[PDB]
Amino acid sequence: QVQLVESGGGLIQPGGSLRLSCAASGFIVSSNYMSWVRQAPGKGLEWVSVIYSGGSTFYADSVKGRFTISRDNSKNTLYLQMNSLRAEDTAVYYCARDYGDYYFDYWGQGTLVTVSSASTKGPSVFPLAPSSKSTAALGCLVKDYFPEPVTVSWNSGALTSGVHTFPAVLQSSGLYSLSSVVTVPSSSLGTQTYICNVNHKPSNTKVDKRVEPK
Amino acid sequence: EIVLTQSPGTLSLSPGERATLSCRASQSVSSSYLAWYQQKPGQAPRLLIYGASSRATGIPDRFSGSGSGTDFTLTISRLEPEDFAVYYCQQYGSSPRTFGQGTKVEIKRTVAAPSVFIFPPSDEQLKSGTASVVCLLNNFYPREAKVQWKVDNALQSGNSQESVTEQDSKDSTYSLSSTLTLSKADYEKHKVYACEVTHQGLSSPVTKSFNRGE
Repeated sequence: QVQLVESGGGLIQPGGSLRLSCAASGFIVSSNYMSWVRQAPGKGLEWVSVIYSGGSTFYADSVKGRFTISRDNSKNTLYLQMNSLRAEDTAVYYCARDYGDYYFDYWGQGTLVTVSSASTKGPSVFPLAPSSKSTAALGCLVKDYFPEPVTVSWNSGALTSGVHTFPAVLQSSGLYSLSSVVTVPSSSLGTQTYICNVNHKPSNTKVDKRVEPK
Repeated sequence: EIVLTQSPGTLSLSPGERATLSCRASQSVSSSYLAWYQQKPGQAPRLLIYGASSRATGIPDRFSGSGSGTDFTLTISRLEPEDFAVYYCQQYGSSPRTFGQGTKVEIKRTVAAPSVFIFPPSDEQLKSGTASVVCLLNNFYPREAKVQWKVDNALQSGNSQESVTEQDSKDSTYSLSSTLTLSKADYEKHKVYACEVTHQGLSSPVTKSFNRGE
């Protein structure tokens, strides 16, 4: 029941600073080797920073002198304090419990850091209404938001089977768009209400959109 | 620096087949100090194997590791549909610790043709000046599919974007969305909107269409 829970990511301007946190359970951060590992979109795993049980720290060349790994014994938490951020720092950042100085044996869930000077923007949400031209398919078009990610649920998590939420595509505007679709029994349309719940944390936007036949 | 070269770069096999992944090191890796990780799409990596051959606690028995020196092997004895992922090796016989570049494992299944659905733009979107028409290809295999848009039988170019899901963990299919983006004024000048789909599971291409206003 080791757990590592990450927070702190999101949008930050180039040149800015940002602090990531990793709250541990099941073991003591202070008595353990722990690391931060990042993964740029579409690329492999790159170790960024390690702290030994005894407090020694080490850094990748690309971050030495501007990132600091640290720990709070009191809160059993690991931190990564980042500075002078640049677009090449955009990545998912993972914290990990290492087994000694050897391998990474428990990982946090990851947190996306997006380094960009563009403003946040929450999405518009449009119905993809089921008709005869869609077993019946219906969905929600989630258009023109920045940065990633959005999360989409259906009927507040009650509806999971048959849902496909597509990867976001970058439009030429510089804003993202995706669709989330679900297939449901045709008999249901009259009776069952279908609501997509669209949450965009970077903009503190939550939109609920009812999808019904036209 | 020990460079780890993984092969093959991509591997596509059916459930029940044996999968063999290789990791070769530019120099000897001491004491069998090599680990393997599985990264499913959108998730954190998880440790599979440490010390070349030791299965980590809780990992299914179909995963095993072997090797020494400069050649290490991760085997999946009998693939399961949930085993699509990128698999990474990592050495800790020398400093700096390094990862391989990954092997992507894809799960093959028998040919499945897409069901095709089409969704007109919603009246709410038209109010704001743009029109998105969405074509959905649901639950098909293999991934490769061609989608062509016709407006009043005129082939469209440059105004559509596609997105494909990750493989379904149960049934190993894909789904695909194609979105045609038009100005409101352009959408209202034309009547027939059509998505034409070519896929090897279809005997002949399939056209799904609607008339604006119906």
